[PDB]
Amino acid sequence: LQHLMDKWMAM
Amino acid sequence: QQAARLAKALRELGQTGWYWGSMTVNEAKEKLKEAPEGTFLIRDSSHSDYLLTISVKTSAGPTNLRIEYQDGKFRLDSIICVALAAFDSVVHLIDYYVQMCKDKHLYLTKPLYTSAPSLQHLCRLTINKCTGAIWGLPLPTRLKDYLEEYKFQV
Amino acid sequence: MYVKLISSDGHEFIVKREHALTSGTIKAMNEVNFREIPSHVLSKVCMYFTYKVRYTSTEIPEFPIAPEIALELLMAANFLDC
Amino acid sequence: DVFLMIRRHKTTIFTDAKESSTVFELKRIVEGILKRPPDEQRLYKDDQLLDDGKTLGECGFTSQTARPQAPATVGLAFRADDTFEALCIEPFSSPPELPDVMK
Repeated sequence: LQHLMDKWMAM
Repeated sequence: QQAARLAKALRELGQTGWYWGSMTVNEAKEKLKEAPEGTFLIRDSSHSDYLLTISVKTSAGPTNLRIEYQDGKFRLDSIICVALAAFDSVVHLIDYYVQMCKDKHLYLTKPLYTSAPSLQHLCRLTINKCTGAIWGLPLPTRLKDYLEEYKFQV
Repeated sequence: MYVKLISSDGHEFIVKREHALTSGTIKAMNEVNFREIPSHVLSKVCMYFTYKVRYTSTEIPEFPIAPEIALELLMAANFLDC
Repeated sequence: DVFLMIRRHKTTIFTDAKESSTVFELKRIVEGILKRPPDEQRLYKDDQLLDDGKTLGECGFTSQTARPQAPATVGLAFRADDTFEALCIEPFSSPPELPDVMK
């Protein structure tokens, strides 16, 4: 789930 | 190791078979409206500050509980909940509460599958309920490695 | 329409071809002899085929497996790729 | 729907049918698979012979009791020559002893 990886990396 | 742990957690979560991804709050409530008490799923959270949400049927209807991820640890929403246990693995968190209502806190029972799990995975689930000593089982190394990949009972 | 799957002990299980194609092994290869899968396992495999086809109203029910066959069932599932 | 296992000797047929269908229609299914006419078949629930005209519901095959994952067993006997053979079903193999760790 790369979308969730990037969401956490953003926040 | 913070990002590495979240990556491992998301691999497990994809392996659960009860992750519903971009399911909306309304879609989750509609899916659980008539489900039995304890029926649960995990989906993405629509809130900027949170990654994931547990949707669960309570005796008062479907409800949503967000999951925090901070300092490399997963825990239930601390705004709603307050000796809150922390976990490296979010599937572990779910498993913990699932076992906790097989004794006596959060009442989670049966997951809502997106589709039918593989037979291999159901066998793995069954074996995990019986022992943690996978290495002591009369099985070939390839199947022990497969068991090692998912040690949870749900 | 139907296929026959024969267990190591010679029990013959007749199941819908559509259901049987749940196994990638069977799909790749109207009788099939497994010689290494006993009937108490092959029967439950066939029940899995039925269960998987009927629930693929996603209110998928539980598929119960007795602890006494679980290890063998796992091996069979791994052999069948299902 | 009702999900059935029709069992005779070392043969087991996995099939489904409506709760509202009759014994005769199931014999017609058996005839299509095993190549024996209805009047040469007897079907049983335990020791109880099932009448061609009764519906499955009246015989005790309910959607709660005969699920995909746990089909109900229907026994089958053929008419060898004049009479009928005795209802015989060979049991499935026995599982080995559980490992200790599975306690």
